[PDB]
Amino acid sequence: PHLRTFKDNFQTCKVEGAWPLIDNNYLSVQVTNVPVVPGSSATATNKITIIFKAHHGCTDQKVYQAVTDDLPAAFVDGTTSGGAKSLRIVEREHYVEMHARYIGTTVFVRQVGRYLTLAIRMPEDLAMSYEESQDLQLCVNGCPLSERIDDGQGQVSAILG
Amino acid sequence: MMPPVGVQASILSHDTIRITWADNSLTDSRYYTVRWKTNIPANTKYKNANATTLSYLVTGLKPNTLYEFSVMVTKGRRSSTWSMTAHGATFELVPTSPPKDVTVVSKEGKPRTIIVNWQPPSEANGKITGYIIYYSTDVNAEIHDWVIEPVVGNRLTHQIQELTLDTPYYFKIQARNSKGMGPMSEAVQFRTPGT
Amino acid sequence: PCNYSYLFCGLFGD
Ligand SMILES: *[C@@H]1O[C@H](CO)[C@@H](O)[C@H](O)[C@H]1NC(C)=O
Repeated sequence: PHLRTFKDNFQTCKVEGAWPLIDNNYLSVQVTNVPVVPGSSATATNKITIIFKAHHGCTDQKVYQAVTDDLPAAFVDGTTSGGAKSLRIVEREHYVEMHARYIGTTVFVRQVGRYLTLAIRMPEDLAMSYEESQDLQLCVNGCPLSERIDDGQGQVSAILG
Repeated sequence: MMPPVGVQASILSHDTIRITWADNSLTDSRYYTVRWKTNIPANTKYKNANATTLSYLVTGLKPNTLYEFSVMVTKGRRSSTWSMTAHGATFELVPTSPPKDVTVVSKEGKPRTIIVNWQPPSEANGKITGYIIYYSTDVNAEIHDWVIEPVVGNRLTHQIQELTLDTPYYFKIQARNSKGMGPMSEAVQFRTPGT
Repeated sequence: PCNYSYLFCGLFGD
């Protein structure tokens, strides 16, 4: 799919299968991407997983999972909040919002056609709060170069007109 | 008609909850209708059951799931509204399905390193406390002869180092929760870059 | 109590 990173870059990745969008001390955002057509390197999201890592005093661990045709307004355990008002799910419709007040984080999930669309708003200090090992996070440093869609000649002719 | 009161849910197992209620109005040919629902999957309607007793055994429920419960009374033409809802969450069950979407890629500039990315099992049946990654150059080796790599349950990515170059490697993940280990994924073959 | 410059991320179909 198309990616807009926390660092403001825009890119188009193949990234077939499971890939971490966010992998930090607070949150995990994992996506599954499928080729839009068998031939193509154009892929789209059919699964979103979000792990709201346990935060002592605020929430217990909560897992949200959306898949094409199934966008619930609750966590995997049929729960709608944290173990008080620190973490909450809101349905708006086909269109869901997670409000992680305890971490200033908001996750927006929408089904657009046969595929999923995701957007995360997160504070800079928390989004950059991960260990050196957690270096694959598409929201932070994009997808690896090998996964990026390069036209070059075509994009260059497009910009040149 | 007065709606039933004192609706309570007693968790008996990973798929059974006993619902009990009191009737303030009370032998007669009246009957109770119990309704239940969860918020998983999206847009599920209410399941129902009739009970001639002040209790009902709700079975076939999903493990580790918060269910909604309310009952109404019907005596001929006369029928009450639904009671104030009671909630009940089924206990954990061992994971009954493998981690999903197991993908393996080469790490950029680090050929002896791979990255394993996966998704939680569809049937986690509880809070996932860990994953176990198994790897081998022989897909037919007995499982105890595979490399065992336990990993936390709240991360869906893990980097494996020190692999041999130009070599086919087989990978399989397994989920773990308070109740135990679930099944393993089908092995995913990845061939490390040559040089 | 529990209550915490924002960063934005998006992923949208090809
Ligand atoms: C309960 O009983 C009424 C009357 O016999 C019937 O219409 C209704 O479908 C029953 N519900 C269930 C779930 O058995």
